[PDB]
Amino acid sequence: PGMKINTTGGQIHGITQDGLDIFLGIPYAEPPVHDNRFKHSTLKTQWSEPIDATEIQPIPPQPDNKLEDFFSSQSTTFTEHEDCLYLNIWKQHNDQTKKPVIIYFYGGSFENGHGTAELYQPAHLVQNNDIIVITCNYRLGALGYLDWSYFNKDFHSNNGLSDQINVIKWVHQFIESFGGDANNITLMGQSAGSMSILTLLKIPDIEPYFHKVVLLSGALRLDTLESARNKAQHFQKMMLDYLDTDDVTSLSTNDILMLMAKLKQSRGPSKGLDLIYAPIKTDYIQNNYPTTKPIFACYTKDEGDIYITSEQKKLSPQRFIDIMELNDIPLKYEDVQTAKQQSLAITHCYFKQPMKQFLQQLNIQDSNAQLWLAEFAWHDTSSAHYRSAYHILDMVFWFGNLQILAAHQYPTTAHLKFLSRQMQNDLANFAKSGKMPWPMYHNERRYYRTYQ
Repeated sequence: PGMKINTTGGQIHGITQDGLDIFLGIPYAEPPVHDNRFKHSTLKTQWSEPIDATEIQPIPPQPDNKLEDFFSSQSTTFTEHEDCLYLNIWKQHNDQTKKPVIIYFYGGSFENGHGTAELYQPAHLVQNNDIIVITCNYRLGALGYLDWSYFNKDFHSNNGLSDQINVIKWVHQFIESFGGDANNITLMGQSAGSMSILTLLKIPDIEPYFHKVVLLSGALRLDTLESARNKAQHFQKMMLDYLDTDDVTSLSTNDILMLMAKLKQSRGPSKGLDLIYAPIKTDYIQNNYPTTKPIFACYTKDEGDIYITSEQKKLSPQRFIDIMELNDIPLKYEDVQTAKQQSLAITHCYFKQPMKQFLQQLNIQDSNAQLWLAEFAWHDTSSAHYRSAYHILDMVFWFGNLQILAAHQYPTTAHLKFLSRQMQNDLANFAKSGKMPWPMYHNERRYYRTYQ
């Protein structure tokens, strides 16, 4: 049952099951604890004992993900410790080499998410396509994206973003030992995972380590250094007010989680649209994107509907406007009264139009750019829980985790199995060939695939 992989760093022990080699909880970087707490992570390239890759390892400390239960099909509890920099690898058990590699970055407002969530476990996808799929944890929350240098000149902002760099460098260094093609790395991301890839594209150090990107339902809204400073300022106020210290190093993990919860409570509700924690624009992030990599972008047809699920659960009109303003979306009071108005405004201003503009500018910048757009539009209005094509829902299909719908009174049907299986194939074939089976997106026709 055990499966041994030899690297230049040492051995790695996963499991062989049901035609797959599965490796869980590979530490890719030093644990960001003790003297490494609050700093950019250090890549792990050497271990003096074999790495036991048979168990899920801890996930970044985080508030309760209200949406995790919805996007899973059974009761689970994951351990959360600051020692959480782990990645997981799914691959077919055979002797083929130079396999296309997909690294997945989850979303979750840079607050929750983890590489071992049911929604991101790609077993069904690797079962039907001989690719290598990797998920990971990156630091989240204050611990990931507070500007800690506000408190200490040896501490860093953008820590979670440094963690994502180290996932790519580790794959670059070792994935060939698993049959992967280190010359053919696809980064795939959803929401904040998509925003993270948009950011890695503009970091020249890391940019040449990957070769294709898949962007689901996300655009780039980097925080500014001055905004991060003010949020660090208010974090220090929560520190003083509730705990009576200014020593961040004395803070316990639970202390930071409580302080973040106060900070969000004082900024007001946002349904995750207020990016309290986010990558910050710095000197090593450049202004413009490269165009050498094939890009597949996708949004869902009714993004907003999972942000604004009912007239009773909408945001207050003036709060909503404030949110969208911190996201450079100007809107008026009369146009955001109703649930339906806010859902649509999220769908159009927060996702559709920014992504369209990202693709159009890349075309203008480069005549040979390889871009595809898709709209995920599956839904069933007669259902209880899948009434429109909202944010995140397409990931159920991309990874073939249809069991999630069946746990929420939508049984699997022939159409669902076919549509998901096609999407899996489109995704895996994109990783292989850099092309989609429909016309490229160009600025005159704006062709897109509508999945349903």
